Amino acid sequence: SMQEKIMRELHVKPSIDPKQEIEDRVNFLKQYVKKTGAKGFVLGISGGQDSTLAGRLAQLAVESIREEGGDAQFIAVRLPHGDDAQLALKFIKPDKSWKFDIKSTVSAFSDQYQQETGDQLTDFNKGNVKARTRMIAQYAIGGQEGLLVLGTDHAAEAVTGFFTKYGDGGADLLPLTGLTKRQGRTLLKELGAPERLYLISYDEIDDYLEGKEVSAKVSEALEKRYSMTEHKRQVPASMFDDWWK
Amino acid sequence: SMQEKIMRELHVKPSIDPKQEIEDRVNFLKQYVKKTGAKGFVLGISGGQDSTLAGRLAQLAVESIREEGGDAQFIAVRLPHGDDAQLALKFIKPDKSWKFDIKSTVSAFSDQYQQETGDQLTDFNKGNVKARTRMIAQYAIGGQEGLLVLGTDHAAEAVTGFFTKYGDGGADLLPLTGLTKRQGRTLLKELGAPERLYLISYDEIDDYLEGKEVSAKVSEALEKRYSMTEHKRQVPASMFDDWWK
Ligand SMILES: Nc1ncnc2c1ncn2[C@@H]1O[C@H](COP(=O)(O)OP(=O)(O)OC[C@@H]2O[C@@H]([n+]3cccc(C(=O)O)c3)[C@H](O)[C@H]2O)[C@@H](O)[C@H]1O
Ligand SMILES: Nc1ncnc2c1ncn2[C@@H]1O[C@H](COP(=O)(O)OP(=O)(O)OC[C@H]2O[C@@H]([n+]3cccc(C(=O)O)c3)[C@H](O)[C@H]2O)[C@@H](O)[C@H]1O
Repeated sequence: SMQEKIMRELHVKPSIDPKQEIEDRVNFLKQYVKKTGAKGFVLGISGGQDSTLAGRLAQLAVESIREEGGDAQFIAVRLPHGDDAQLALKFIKPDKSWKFDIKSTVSAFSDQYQQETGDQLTDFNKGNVKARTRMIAQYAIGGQEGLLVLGTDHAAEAVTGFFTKYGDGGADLLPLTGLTKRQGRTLLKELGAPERLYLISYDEIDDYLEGKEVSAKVSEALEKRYSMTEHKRQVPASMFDDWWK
Repeated sequence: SMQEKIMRELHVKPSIDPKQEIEDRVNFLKQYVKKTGAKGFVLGISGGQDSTLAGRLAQLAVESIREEGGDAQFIAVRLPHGDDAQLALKFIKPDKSWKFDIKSTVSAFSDQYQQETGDQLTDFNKGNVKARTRMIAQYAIGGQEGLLVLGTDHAAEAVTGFFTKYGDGGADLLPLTGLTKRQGRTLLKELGAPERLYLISYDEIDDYLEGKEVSAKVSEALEKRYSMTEHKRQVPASMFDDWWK
């Protein structure tokens, strides 16, 4: 069963206890940060469900450590290129709120590309340049502050390879691993998040991930997109690896 | 033995056959391309040993693909920030030779940094932005031209994690994996490279990786640095990973 193997590899459960998932995940963040000796975390907050869930979990993790007598801080940054993000910040309530506007770095790069090359960066290619500029901003803040960069990647986002390689894919740790989009909505409700924040088909993708009976149409499409994106789920390939064969 | 253990995880051979090494690496490049249906490669050339070896190997792979009736090309890019790179291009003889100056993109980033945070990026942190900016440059080109981005990482720098995480460490495939510094120099000599292009120390780092006997001070320093940089050789950390605990 390819569905069983994928389900296994991405760490998806068929059923979850949301309260215990919140606990398990906050504990992972605490634990990783005490192990490494880092000062806390930094995460880009966009207004979307994922970064909202991931940011609230990081504020809870940082607060528990300070309660045990340690030093930890959480920096939430807004990364615009020139309302829900603000709603997300009122809910998360981070220790610090920053902002870094990526419009001038992206422009400078575009102009240079045309100047040097003789071509315009296509929408799709400039789209990835923005995702990668935001990575650099998060790593520059973490670098300056002694913090770890959180990633908002999860299962439904992992099966489809739906993220920019080294853009939002470039992170130090990932608290939402193994969760589906629907399971991620459950946690948010448990956390008492405003509904506006958590509200083939994505719900179809969650069904397959949760081991539910799906249509071969969907199954086959999913299993091919997966093998097609394995490279984004591994470290750069060498002749000593086999997954790409 | 940790010397033995690291040597194996990094794929180093105590003894190599130079000509066979070349053929194996050219064959890896050819084989990856065929499986994925890529059009070719792109790599930043700097004048140093590593980019010079990786680049000469890409060119031979690409010339060999076409002689079999295939479609492939290699673009070598100069990535200045404001003599040997020229000598290198003269030796590699790549299909296409481009250039992208990263100074304006970096100054745009640093300027907005100070403007946003009040503080200025440390020289060290500005240097990691430059490395990450060269990855965006290469990835924009591979995206616009439909090419895979080559990486220069090899065993002599993986042990020390002597690279920028998502900067020069961000690549699609790595043809120099498992080679030590002097071993790479030996490949360049087989290929007939001009001597100026290749002319803890590296000798001690290489002796350790090649399994030669070295002083306790060397093993202690390398094994410590190796442990603290494991995150650079692994996929982002999650609660289902044991390597970090
Ligand atoms: N098989 C192969 N082996 C090794 N490397 C391979 C490769 N195939 C492509 N590549 C490389 O990977 C590339 C394509 O990947 P990438 O640059 O990521 O680009 P791409 O697949 O074009 O996807 C970037 C994006 O992911 C989505 N996105 C981005 C950011 C966030 C979210 C979200 O939902 O949060 C979604 C979206 O559809 C889009 O804007 C290449 O140009 C290439 O150099
Ligand atoms: N334990 C941990 N678990 C998960 N993630 C962790 C972490 N420890 C650090 N990190 C993270 O990774 C970071 C450090 O990695 P990174 O950003 O690469 O930075 P860092 O290791 O300081 O790299 C700067 C450099 O890499 C080297 N480099 C780069 C380019 C060229 C050359 C040259 O000399 O020509 C050398 C060299 O040692 C140096 O100049 C942190 O800011 C943090 O975000």
